[PDB]
Amino acid sequence: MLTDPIADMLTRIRNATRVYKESTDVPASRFKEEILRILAREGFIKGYERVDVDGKPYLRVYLKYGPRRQGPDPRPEQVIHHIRRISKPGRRVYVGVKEIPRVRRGLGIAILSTSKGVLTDREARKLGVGGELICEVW
Amino acid sequence: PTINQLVRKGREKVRKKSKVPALKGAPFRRGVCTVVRTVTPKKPNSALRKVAKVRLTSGYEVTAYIPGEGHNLQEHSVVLIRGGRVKDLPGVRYHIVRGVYDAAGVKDRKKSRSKYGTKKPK
RNA sequence: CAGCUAGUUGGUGGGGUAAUGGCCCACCAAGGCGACGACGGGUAGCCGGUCUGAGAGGAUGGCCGGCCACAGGGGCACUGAGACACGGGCCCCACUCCUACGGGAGGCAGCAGUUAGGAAUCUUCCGCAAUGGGCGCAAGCCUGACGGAGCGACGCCGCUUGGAGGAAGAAGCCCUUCGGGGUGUAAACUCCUGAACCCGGGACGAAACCCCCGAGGAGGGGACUGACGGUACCGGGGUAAUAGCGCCGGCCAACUCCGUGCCAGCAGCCGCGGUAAUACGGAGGGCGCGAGCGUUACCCGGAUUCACUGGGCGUAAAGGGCGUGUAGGCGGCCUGGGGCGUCCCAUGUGAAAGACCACGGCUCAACCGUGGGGGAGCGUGGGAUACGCUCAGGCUAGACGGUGGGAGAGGGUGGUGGAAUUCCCGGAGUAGCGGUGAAAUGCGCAGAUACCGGGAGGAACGCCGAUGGCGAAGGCAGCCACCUGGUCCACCCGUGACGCUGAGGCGCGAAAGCGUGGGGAGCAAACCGGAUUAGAUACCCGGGUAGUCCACGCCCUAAACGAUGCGCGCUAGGUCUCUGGGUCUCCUGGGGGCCGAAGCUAACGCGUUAAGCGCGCCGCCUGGGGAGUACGGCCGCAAGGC
RNA sequence: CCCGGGCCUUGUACACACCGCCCGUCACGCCAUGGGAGCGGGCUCUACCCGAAGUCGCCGGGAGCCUACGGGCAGGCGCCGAGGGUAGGGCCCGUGACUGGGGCGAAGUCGUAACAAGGUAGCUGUACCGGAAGGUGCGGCUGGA
RNA sequence: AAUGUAAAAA
RNA sequence: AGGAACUCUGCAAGUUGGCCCCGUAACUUCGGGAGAAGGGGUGCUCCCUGGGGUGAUGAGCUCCGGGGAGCCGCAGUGAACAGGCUCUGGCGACUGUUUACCAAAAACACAGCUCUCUGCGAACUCGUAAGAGGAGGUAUAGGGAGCGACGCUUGCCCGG
Ligand SMILES: [Mg+2]
Ligand SMILES: [Mg+2]
Ligand SMILES: [Mg+2]
Ligand SMILES: [Mg+2]
Ligand SMILES: [Mg+2]
Ligand SMILES: [Mg+2]
Ligand SMILES: [Mg+2]
Ligand SMILES: [Mg+2]
Ligand SMILES: [Mg+2]
Ligand SMILES: [Mg+2]
Ligand SMILES: [Mg+2]
Ligand SMILES: [Mg+2]
Ligand SMILES: [Mg+2]
Ligand SMILES: [Mg+2]
Ligand SMILES: [Mg+2]
Ligand SMILES: [Mg+2]
Ligand SMILES: [Mg+2]
Ligand SMILES: [Mg+2]
Ligand SMILES: [Mg+2]
Ligand SMILES: [Mg+2]
Ligand SMILES: [Mg+2]
Ligand SMILES: [Mg+2]
Ligand SMILES: [Mg+2]
Ligand SMILES: [Mg+2]
Ligand SMILES: [Mg+2]
Ligand SMILES: [Mg+2]
Ligand SMILES: [Mg+2]
Ligand SMILES: [Mg+2]
Ligand SMILES: [Mg+2]
Ligand SMILES: [Mg+2]
Ligand SMILES: [Mg+2]
Ligand SMILES: [Mg+2]
Ligand SMILES: [Mg+2]
Ligand SMILES: [Mg+2]
Ligand SMILES: [Mg+2]
Ligand SMILES: [Mg+2]
Ligand SMILES: [Mg+2]
Ligand SMILES: [Mg+2]
Ligand SMILES: [Mg+2]
Ligand SMILES: [Mg+2]
Ligand SMILES: [Mg+2]
Ligand SMILES: [Mg+2]
Ligand SMILES: [Mg+2]
Ligand SMILES: [Mg+2]
Ligand SMILES: [Mg+2]
Ligand SMILES: [Mg+2]
Ligand SMILES: [Mg+2]
Ligand SMILES: [Mg+2]
Ligand SMILES: [Mg+2]
Ligand SMILES: [Mg+2]
Ligand SMILES: [Mg+2]
Ligand SMILES: [Mg+2]
Ligand SMILES: [Mg+2]
Ligand SMILES: [Mg+2]
Ligand SMILES: [Mg+2]
Ligand SMILES: [Mg+2]
Ligand SMILES: [Mg+2]
Ligand SMILES: [Mg+2]
Ligand SMILES: [Mg+2]
Ligand SMILES: [Mg+2]
Ligand SMILES: [Mg+2]
Ligand SMILES: [Mg+2]
Ligand SMILES: [Mg+2]
Ligand SMILES: [Mg+2]
Ligand SMILES: [Mg+2]
Ligand SMILES: [Mg+2]
Ligand SMILES: [Mg+2]
Ligand SMILES: [Mg+2]
Ligand SMILES: [Mg+2]
Ligand SMILES: [Mg+2]
Ligand SMILES: [Mg+2]
Ligand SMILES: [Mg+2]
Ligand SMILES: [Mg+2]
Ligand SMILES: [Mg+2]
Ligand SMILES: [Mg+2]
Ligand SMILES: [Mg+2]
Ligand SMILES: [Mg+2]
Ligand SMILES: [Mg+2]
Ligand SMILES: [Mg+2]
Ligand SMILES: [Mg+2]
Ligand SMILES: [Mg+2]
Ligand SMILES: [Mg+2]
Ligand SMILES: [Mg+2]
Ligand SMILES: [Mg+2]
Ligand SMILES: [Mg+2]
Ligand SMILES: [Mg+2]
Ligand SMILES: [Mg+2]
Ligand SMILES: [Mg+2]
Ligand SMILES: [Mg+2]
Ligand SMILES: [Mg+2]
Ligand SMILES: [Mg+2]
Ligand SMILES: [Mg+2]
Ligand SMILES: [Mg+2]
Ligand SMILES: [Mg+2]
Ligand SMILES: [Mg+2]
Ligand SMILES: [Mg+2]
Ligand SMILES: [Mg+2]
Ligand SMILES: [Mg+2]
Ligand SMILES: [Mg+2]
Ligand SMILES: [Mg+2]
Ligand SMILES: [Mg+2]
Ligand SMILES: [Mg+2]
Ligand SMILES: [Mg+2]
Ligand SMILES: [Mg+2]
Ligand SMILES: [Mg+2]
Ligand SMILES: [Mg+2]
Ligand SMILES: [Mg+2]
Ligand SMILES: [Mg+2]
Ligand SMILES: [Mg+2]
Ligand SMILES: [Mg+2]
Ligand SMILES: [Mg+2]
Ligand SMILES: [Mg+2]
Ligand SMILES: [Mg+2]
Ligand SMILES: [Mg+2]
Ligand SMILES: [Mg+2]
Ligand SMILES: [Mg+2]
Ligand SMILES: [Mg+2]
Ligand SMILES: [Mg+2]
Ligand SMILES: [Mg+2]
Ligand SMILES: [Mg+2]
Ligand SMILES: [Mg+2]
Ligand SMILES: [Mg+2]
Ligand SMILES: [Mg+2]
Ligand SMILES: [Mg+2]
Ligand SMILES: [Mg+2]
Ligand SMILES: [Mg+2]
Ligand SMILES: [Mg+2]
Ligand SMILES: [Mg+2]
Ligand SMILES: [Mg+2]
Ligand SMILES: [Mg+2]
Ligand SMILES: [Mg+2]
Ligand SMILES: [Mg+2]
Ligand SMILES: [Mg+2]
Ligand SMILES: [Mg+2]
Ligand SMILES: [Mg+2]
Ligand SMILES: [Mg+2]
Ligand SMILES: [Mg+2]
Ligand SMILES: [Mg+2]
Ligand SMILES: [Mg+2]
Ligand SMILES: [Mg+2]
Ligand SMILES: [Mg+2]
Ligand SMILES: [Mg+2]
Ligand SMILES: [Mg+2]
Ligand SMILES: [Mg+2]
Ligand SMILES: [Mg+2]
Ligand SMILES: [Mg+2]
Ligand SMILES: [Mg+2]
Ligand SMILES: [Mg+2]
Ligand SMILES: [Mg+2]
Ligand SMILES: [Mg+2]
Ligand SMILES: [Mg+2]
Ligand SMILES: [Mg+2]
Ligand SMILES: [Mg+2]
Ligand SMILES: [Mg+2]
Ligand SMILES: [Mg+2]
Ligand SMILES: [Mg+2]
Ligand SMILES: [Mg+2]
Ligand SMILES: [Mg+2]
Ligand SMILES: [Mg+2]
Ligand SMILES: [Mg+2]
Ligand SMILES: [Mg+2]
Ligand SMILES: [Mg+2]
Ligand SMILES: [Mg+2]
Ligand SMILES: [Mg+2]
Ligand SMILES: [Mg+2]
Ligand SMILES: [Mg+2]
Ligand SMILES: [Mg+2]
Ligand SMILES: [Mg+2]
Ligand SMILES: [Mg+2]
Ligand SMILES: [Mg+2]
Ligand SMILES: [Mg+2]
Ligand SMILES: [Mg+2]
Ligand SMILES: [Mg+2]
Ligand SMILES: [Mg+2]
Ligand SMILES: [Mg+2]
Ligand SMILES: [Mg+2]
Ligand SMILES: [Mg+2]
Ligand SMILES: [Mg+2]
Ligand SMILES: [Mg+2]
Ligand SMILES: [Mg+2]
Ligand SMILES: [Mg+2]
Ligand SMILES: [Mg+2]
Ligand SMILES: [Mg+2]
Ligand SMILES: [Mg+2]
Ligand SMILES: [Mg+2]
Ligand SMILES: [Mg+2]
Ligand SMILES: [Mg+2]
Ligand SMILES: [Mg+2]
Ligand SMILES: [Mg+2]
Ligand SMILES: [Mg+2]
Ligand SMILES: [Mg+2]
Ligand SMILES: [Mg+2]
Ligand SMILES: [Mg+2]
Ligand SMILES: [Mg+2]
Ligand SMILES: [Mg+2]
Ligand SMILES: [Mg+2]
Ligand SMILES: [Mg+2]
Ligand SMILES: [Mg+2]
Ligand SMILES: [Mg+2]
Ligand SMILES: [Mg+2]
Ligand SMILES: [Mg+2]
Ligand SMILES: [Mg+2]
Ligand SMILES: [Mg+2]
Ligand SMILES: [Mg+2]
Ligand SMILES: [Mg+2]
Ligand SMILES: [Mg+2]
Ligand SMILES: [Mg+2]
Ligand SMILES: [Mg+2]
Ligand SMILES: [Mg+2]
Ligand SMILES: [Mg+2]
Ligand SMILES: [Mg+2]
Ligand SMILES: [Mg+2]
Ligand SMILES: [Mg+2]
Ligand SMILES: [Mg+2]
Ligand SMILES: [Mg+2]
Ligand SMILES: [Mg+2]
Ligand SMILES: [Mg+2]
Ligand SMILES: [Mg+2]
Ligand SMILES: [Mg+2]
Ligand SMILES: [Mg+2]
Ligand SMILES: [Mg+2]
Ligand SMILES: [Mg+2]
Ligand SMILES: [Mg+2]
Ligand SMILES: [Mg+2]
Ligand SMILES: [Mg+2]
Ligand SMILES: [Mg+2]
Ligand SMILES: [Mg+2]
Ligand SMILES: [Mg+2]
Ligand SMILES: [Mg+2]
Ligand SMILES: [Mg+2]
Ligand SMILES: [Mg+2]
Ligand SMILES: [Mg+2]
Ligand SMILES: [Mg+2]
Ligand SMILES: [Mg+2]
Ligand SMILES: [Mg+2]
Ligand SMILES: [Mg+2]
Ligand SMILES: [Mg+2]
Ligand SMILES: [Mg+2]
Ligand SMILES: [Mg+2]
Ligand SMILES: [Mg+2]
Ligand SMILES: [Mg+2]
Ligand SMILES: [Mg+2]
Ligand SMILES: [Mg+2]
Ligand SMILES: [Mg+2]
Ligand SMILES: [Mg+2]
Ligand SMILES: [Mg+2]
Ligand SMILES: [Mg+2]
Ligand SMILES: [Mg+2]
Ligand SMILES: [Mg+2]
Ligand SMILES: [Mg+2]
Ligand SMILES: [Mg+2]
Ligand SMILES: [Mg+2]
Ligand SMILES: [Mg+2]
Ligand SMILES: [Mg+2]
Ligand SMILES: [Mg+2]
Ligand SMILES: [Mg+2]
Ligand SMILES: [Mg+2]
Ligand SMILES: [Mg+2]
Ligand SMILES: [Mg+2]
Ligand SMILES: [Mg+2]
Ligand SMILES: [Mg+2]
Ligand SMILES: [Mg+2]
Ligand SMILES: [Mg+2]
Ligand SMILES: [Mg+2]
Ligand SMILES: [Mg+2]
Ligand SMILES: [Mg+2]
Ligand SMILES: [Mg+2]
Ligand SMILES: [Mg+2]
Ligand SMILES: [Mg+2]
Ligand SMILES: [Mg+2]
Ligand SMILES: [Mg+2]
Ligand SMILES: [Mg+2]
Ligand SMILES: [Mg+2]
Ligand SMILES: [Mg+2]
Ligand SMILES: [Mg+2]
Ligand SMILES: [Mg+2]
Ligand SMILES: [Mg+2]
Ligand SMILES: [Mg+2]
Ligand SMILES: [Mg+2]
Ligand SMILES: [Mg+2]
Ligand SMILES: [Mg+2]
Ligand SMILES: [Mg+2]
Ligand SMILES: [Mg+2]
Ligand SMILES: [Mg+2]
Ligand SMILES: [Mg+2]
Ligand SMILES: [Mg+2]
Ligand SMILES: [Mg+2]
Ligand SMILES: [Mg+2]
Ligand SMILES: [Mg+2]
Ligand SMILES: [Mg+2]
Ligand SMILES: [Mg+2]
Ligand SMILES: [Mg+2]
Ligand SMILES: [Mg+2]
Ligand SMILES: [Mg+2]
Ligand SMILES: [Mg+2]
Ligand SMILES: [Mg+2]
Ligand SMILES: [Mg+2]
Ligand SMILES: [Mg+2]
């Protein structure tokens, strides 16, 4: 039945990055888009694009990574080190603009839904709106 | 647990409990000596301690330690109770207070007289 | 504490009230409340705030301010704008006092003072001068509200016990390798300064009410009054003028000596003392703080040790024995209306005091004045609509269904087959058999054992058989037929989000055990005998009843174990095996195993059958013992279970 | 095979280390606690009998007083009523001859169940049984080989 | 093929 | 007046007594315990009102009743009939049975448990016998014995 399509997507990306895939797909959905769109615009992913598995709308999400490392375990540093859903289905989180979180002292982002649209933490303050704190990413 | 489980059942409060029924949780309680006696210590030590069973204002009847060397307590000494157990002695949750009522101070103590009710030597 | 309720819930009319109302009454109707915790018990005045805390939180309501409640205990009404009235009234109770016995007086939880209780908590002061209140036209009267002084290191704050010089360093005291080291610039001494004390001056807090002019108003003008107090403060004079407490093993800053000897003692935790203690006690010295320093008590901290922030549950404490499922919780993809949640703006409110900032007042400071800012929260209005919700519309990826197939110790019922054990009948046969570590008990000339034939009966199903299969768990194995549950695969045909989880509930639930009736071969608690041993209520041997088997009913526990709740999505592969589909050394699905990517883990270890990465929902944990005990409640025939 | 020793491996609840550890009964003492003929106390509920003050309703008549006579006050009764009394239940606390087990205690008596095949693998539900640990039966688990 | 108390680790 | 002080003993007697209403403990085999206990009502008059039977649907007659206001006495089931209650032991489960005429009980009996005999021309009983009962029954039946509802249980000894 799949509980939270969002947490899923976020997770799909986390599970994929760790193994360094080039792109994991995800079941398509308008609201899901924005998350990517922003997530990409800020520089967390090379990009995304609609696709189709055996007659099912999905989304390719081309992952970004750091350069190779020297020494034991040439594991390439991540571009997404951290990603986590805040407002869950079993606990909706809502914040006023006068109280929106600063992810990793500004290094990080905090995407969130709002009456004006899905916006970054900063863009939230920009247009001065609060909303459902979706998740943060750094 | 889930959040929902919290929204139901919820978090049980610690609720601690006392170590001294000096009653009214007062700072001290008066009483009369019922019996002045000397008792053997516990598991790892030994040395007959100076103790007395006191009847409380609070209708009780507790055993209490007489600190310091030598004392003057007898089967009718009124005295002040202080509370503080003793690792060495089985069930003894109170100290007597030297230097109040019929309980003298430690004779001739020069160091730390405050804890042994002893006046300042000239 | 799991059910509660007769004015109980509602109505009609009526009383009463400032007024609504079962507030109270007559009749009527049968209703109202409860796991979103009723009813019951225990506790408690509530808030502004105070305390701690990084905060979220926790704890708390002293003094000040706000509201409520009470005035020895209880009931009542009277007067009135208002009371059910602390210093008014009536009655009953208890207590006090007066009495000529008939009767009568009283209520400090107002300010003081007393007493009792207690660890403990103040002067029977002064003043209406200010401020405020009541009456008065006014003068003025009353004002234990209030302004003040008095007592207590109870708290916070300022200050004093002196400042500079002053020996290769007095004496004393402690230590010592007997040279010396320490207290130590410390002292003495020298000069300086001058708390206390003394003399002179001496407030602010106080202008108004009042009276004159102006009208008695606006406006101007005049005068009276200070409890604190001859105090604050200013001026002059002026003496070197209280230091204490805790600690010095580790946490923890501070080390030596004597005494002592599991004694005397210490103790917050760990521990310390049993002749040589930096841990007892004294000394010398040192660390810490200083008009204080310690102790006890309680609150928040540490304690992310109830975890929202911010924890867990394979083995550490913790997954419910297993399923079905009620309530609740949670809910895939597209579009539309509403705008509840949610976000924004505007305004109202959020008293004062307090907290923080700034600046000013008292020599500083505490304390105080003024001004500033924000504040959660709720009320009204306006607006945004992404996520949540909600109505409406569409879809097929979830789930279910059709059709066709498959493996299977899944369940029930009837029947059935062979092997062995045992007993019995028959024969043939004789001197032992059996059993053990060894042996005895035991059986056997009344003919056992060993062998052949015959019969009765009960239980369990060898090989196949497995590292195997099925089931939700418990569990399920000869064969056969019937009745029936689950699951898997192919086709992509139907439904159209119908889903997931699940407190309570209900059903299943090894073995042992219980009831009634049956059955009884083998086995076997208990029970008896043998042997072993110090003993042997045991291990070994001979015997042997319930039970084990069936029906029906009850019990409901477990190492009910993968010691791992279920559902879904995601995250390298290698190999073995069970089952299905496909022209097939291959692939694709469902199951059971091993080794391993990444990753997780305290380690052992786990690893697409996760203990990895995520979300939903339930269950559980919160030091060891006491204890799965006790009390209560429920269930049970009982044992006993929850 | 007895004794001492070396290397590898395995089990452990041992670690001044098997001259280790360790269990239950009994005996002694201390402590808290449950039961127990009962005893005593507090709070509460129900039903009833008595019932002050007082408001409210009726009367105010064979009588009193005021009366502008229409009425009013006193007085009479009634309903409610503090509280008392009676009887019967509920909760909670204290106490009780004796009795159950539990905790603790430098040393006691008995044996040695467990920890190594602990010298019968252990552990477990349950049932019987025995001075005590235990044993045995049925099944179940490896936390055994 | 039973058992060995009770004071030793800067 | 006292209220069991009587006395082996509250023996005898007194108390209580019907009906309606309220109310009612432990324990329990869930039926009980219960009439537990404790209390209230009880007469006559006047008024309004419900249901039933007869009949006709009403009247009369009759049956049961509900409410309001008042009267009298020491007293209203006014006389007669008419439970004293409670707690706690023993025995026996229980209703029953018995010593006609000194014993009604803890004695017998009882449903129920166990042992044992008996295969039918049964065993057993009466009879010398024929015969009869058993039974026109057939082991879930019949005779004998002990124990005696129900619950828990019923150990060891086979020398005589
Ligand atoms: Mg790459
Ligand atoms: Mg950019
Ligand atoms: Mg000792
Ligand atoms: Mg002495
Ligand atoms: Mg003496
Ligand atoms: Mg002296
Ligand atoms: Mg000391
Ligand atoms: Mg009623
Ligand atoms: Mg009305
Ligand atoms: Mg009024
Ligand atoms: Mg009412
Ligand atoms: Mg009304
Ligand atoms: Mg009424
Ligand atoms: Mg309540
Ligand atoms: Mg409070
Ligand atoms: Mg506030
Ligand atoms: Mg608060
Ligand atoms: Mg607050
Ligand atoms: Mg703070
Ligand atoms: Mg707070
Ligand atoms: Mg806290
Ligand atoms: Mg207050
Ligand atoms: Mg207080
Ligand atoms: Mg006060
Ligand atoms: Mg005050
Ligand atoms: Mg006060
Ligand atoms: Mg106040
Ligand atoms: Mg209000
Ligand atoms: Mg009162
Ligand atoms: Mg009063
Ligand atoms: Mg008083
Ligand atoms: Mg009064
Ligand atoms: Mg009042
Ligand atoms: Mg008054
Ligand atoms: Mg009054
Ligand atoms: Mg007064
Ligand atoms: Mg007087
Ligand atoms: Mg007289
Ligand atoms: Mg007086
Ligand atoms: Mg008074
Ligand atoms: Mg008073
Ligand atoms: Mg006073
Ligand atoms: Mg006083
Ligand atoms: Mg006093
Ligand atoms: Mg004062
Ligand atoms: Mg004044
Ligand atoms: Mg005056
Ligand atoms: Mg004052
Ligand atoms: Mg004084
Ligand atoms: Mg002091
Ligand atoms: Mg004081
Ligand atoms: Mg100097
Ligand atoms: Mg020197
Ligand atoms: Mg010297
Ligand atoms: Mg000089
Ligand atoms: Mg001078
Ligand atoms: Mg002076
Ligand atoms: Mg002046
Ligand atoms: Mg002036
Ligand atoms: Mg002045
Ligand atoms: Mg002046
Ligand atoms: Mg004047
Ligand atoms: Mg003029
Ligand atoms: Mg004039
Ligand atoms: Mg003027
Ligand atoms: Mg003027
Ligand atoms: Mg003027
Ligand atoms: Mg003066
Ligand atoms: Mg002066
Ligand atoms: Mg003077
Ligand atoms: Mg003068
Ligand atoms: Mg002067
Ligand atoms: Mg002065
Ligand atoms: Mg001057
Ligand atoms: Mg001066
Ligand atoms: Mg001067
Ligand atoms: Mg001097
Ligand atoms: Mg000097
Ligand atoms: Mg200190
Ligand atoms: Mg410190
Ligand atoms: Mg140090
Ligand atoms: Mg000595
Ligand atoms: Mg000596
Ligand atoms: Mg020494
Ligand atoms: Mg020593
Ligand atoms: Mg110390
Ligand atoms: Mg010392
Ligand atoms: Mg010193
Ligand atoms: Mg100071
Ligand atoms: Mg704390
Ligand atoms: Mg705490
Ligand atoms: Mg906390
Ligand atoms: Mg934890
Ligand atoms: Mg889990
Ligand atoms: Mg625990
Ligand atoms: Mg389950
Ligand atoms: Mg379940
Ligand atoms: Mg379990
Ligand atoms: Mg269960
Ligand atoms: Mg389910
Ligand atoms: Mg549901
Ligand atoms: Mg949704
Ligand atoms: Mg929903
Ligand atoms: Mg929806
Ligand atoms: Mg919508
Ligand atoms: Mg709306
Ligand atoms: Mg706003
Ligand atoms: Mg506020
Ligand atoms: Mg506001
Ligand atoms: Mg404001
Ligand atoms: Mg404020
Ligand atoms: Mg604060
Ligand atoms: Mg300013
Ligand atoms: Mg200043
Ligand atoms: Mg000055
Ligand atoms: Mg201010
Ligand atoms: Mg302000
Ligand atoms: Mg605020
Ligand atoms: Mg605001
Ligand atoms: Mg709101
Ligand atoms: Mg919309
Ligand atoms: Mg529709
Ligand atoms: Mg739809
Ligand atoms: Mg499909
Ligand atoms: Mg089958
Ligand atoms: Mg079968
Ligand atoms: Mg079958
Ligand atoms: Mg059948
Ligand atoms: Mg055969
Ligand atoms: Mg023959
Ligand atoms: Mg033969
Ligand atoms: Mg033959
Ligand atoms: Mg044969
Ligand atoms: Mg033959
Ligand atoms: Mg199979
Ligand atoms: Mg399976
Ligand atoms: Mg067949
Ligand atoms: Mg089938
Ligand atoms: Mg078709
Ligand atoms: Mg369609
Ligand atoms: Mg839906
Ligand atoms: Mg069973
Ligand atoms: Mg069985
Ligand atoms: Mg039995
Ligand atoms: Mg049976
Ligand atoms: Mg029986
Ligand atoms: Mg029977
Ligand atoms: Mg049987
Ligand atoms: Mg047999
Ligand atoms: Mg046998
Ligand atoms: Mg035996
Ligand atoms: Mg034997
Ligand atoms: Mg012998
Ligand atoms: Mg023997
Ligand atoms: Mg045997
Ligand atoms: Mg059978
Ligand atoms: Mg059968
Ligand atoms: Mg049968
Ligand atoms: Mg579950
Ligand atoms: Mg399902
Ligand atoms: Mg195939
Ligand atoms: Mg193909
Ligand atoms: Mg092909
Ligand atoms: Mg195909
Ligand atoms: Mg081929
Ligand atoms: Mg191959
Ligand atoms: Mg392949
Ligand atoms: Mg295959
Ligand atoms: Mg597989
Ligand atoms: Mg496979
Ligand atoms: Mg593996
Ligand atoms: Mg690795
Ligand atoms: Mg998979
Ligand atoms: Mg997968
Ligand atoms: Mg795999
Ligand atoms: Mg999975
Ligand atoms: Mg794990
Ligand atoms: Mg784990
Ligand atoms: Mg605990
Ligand atoms: Mg504890
Ligand atoms: Mg505990
Ligand atoms: Mg436990
Ligand atoms: Mg425990
Ligand atoms: Mg149990
Ligand atoms: Mg129990
Ligand atoms: Mg209880
Ligand atoms: Mg109790
Ligand atoms: Mg119980
Ligand atoms: Mg029962
Ligand atoms: Mg039974
Ligand atoms: Mg259980
Ligand atoms: Mg050797
Ligand atoms: Mg070698
Ligand atoms: Mg070895
Ligand atoms: Mg082992
Ligand atoms: Mg080892
Ligand atoms: Mg150890
Ligand atoms: Mg040993
Ligand atoms: Mg040792
Ligand atoms: Mg004794
Ligand atoms: Mg007791
Ligand atoms: Mg007791
Ligand atoms: Mg009582
Ligand atoms: Mg009456
Ligand atoms: Mg009256
Ligand atoms: Mg009234
Ligand atoms: Mg009249
Ligand atoms: Mg008149
Ligand atoms: Mg006249
Ligand atoms: Mg008249
Ligand atoms: Mg009149
Ligand atoms: Mg009257
Ligand atoms: Mg009355
Ligand atoms: Mg009453
Ligand atoms: Mg009463
Ligand atoms: Mg009374
Ligand atoms: Mg009576
Ligand atoms: Mg009572
Ligand atoms: Mg009692
Ligand atoms: Mg006892
Ligand atoms: Mg026990
Ligand atoms: Mg014991
Ligand atoms: Mg005892
Ligand atoms: Mg024990
Ligand atoms: Mg002992
Ligand atoms: Mg001895
Ligand atoms: Mg012992
Ligand atoms: Mg011993
Ligand atoms: Mg052993
Ligand atoms: Mg042994
Ligand atoms: Mg073992
Ligand atoms: Mg066993
Ligand atoms: Mg014995
Ligand atoms: Mg076994
Ligand atoms: Mg099993
Ligand atoms: Mg094991
Ligand atoms: Mg082996
Ligand atoms: Mg021994
Ligand atoms: Mg010994
Ligand atoms: Mg030992
Ligand atoms: Mg009497
Ligand atoms: Mg006599
Ligand atoms: Mg007598
Ligand atoms: Mg009479
Ligand atoms: Mg009578
Ligand atoms: Mg009679
Ligand atoms: Mg009578
Ligand atoms: Mg009736
Ligand atoms: Mg009773
Ligand atoms: Mg009854
Ligand atoms: Mg009775
Ligand atoms: Mg009875
Ligand atoms: Mg009745
Ligand atoms: Mg009775
Ligand atoms: Mg009664
Ligand atoms: Mg009666
Ligand atoms: Mg009467
Ligand atoms: Mg009458
Ligand atoms: Mg009459
Ligand atoms: Mg009438
Ligand atoms: Mg009629
Ligand atoms: Mg007729
Ligand atoms: Mg007719
Ligand atoms: Mg008709
Ligand atoms: Mg008619
Ligand atoms: Mg008629
Ligand atoms: Mg009467
Ligand atoms: Mg009467
Ligand atoms: Mg009569
Ligand atoms: Mg009567
Ligand atoms: Mg009668
Ligand atoms: Mg009668
Ligand atoms: Mg009676
Ligand atoms: Mg009786
Ligand atoms: Mg009888
Ligand atoms: Mg009997
Ligand atoms: Mg009869
Ligand atoms: Mg007869
Ligand atoms: Mg007779
Ligand atoms: Mg007769
Ligand atoms: Mg005769
Ligand atoms: Mg006769
Ligand atoms: Mg009789
Ligand atoms: Mg008889
Ligand atoms: Mg019979
Ligand atoms: Mg029987
Ligand atoms: Mg026979
Ligand atoms: Mg004869
Ligand atoms: Mg004959
Ligand atoms: Mg015949
Ligand atoms: Mg016949
Ligand atoms: Mg018979
Ligand atoms: Mg038994
Ligand atoms: Mg017998
Ligand atoms: Mg015996
Ligand atoms: Mg015999
Ligand atoms: Mg014989
Ligand atoms: Mg014989």
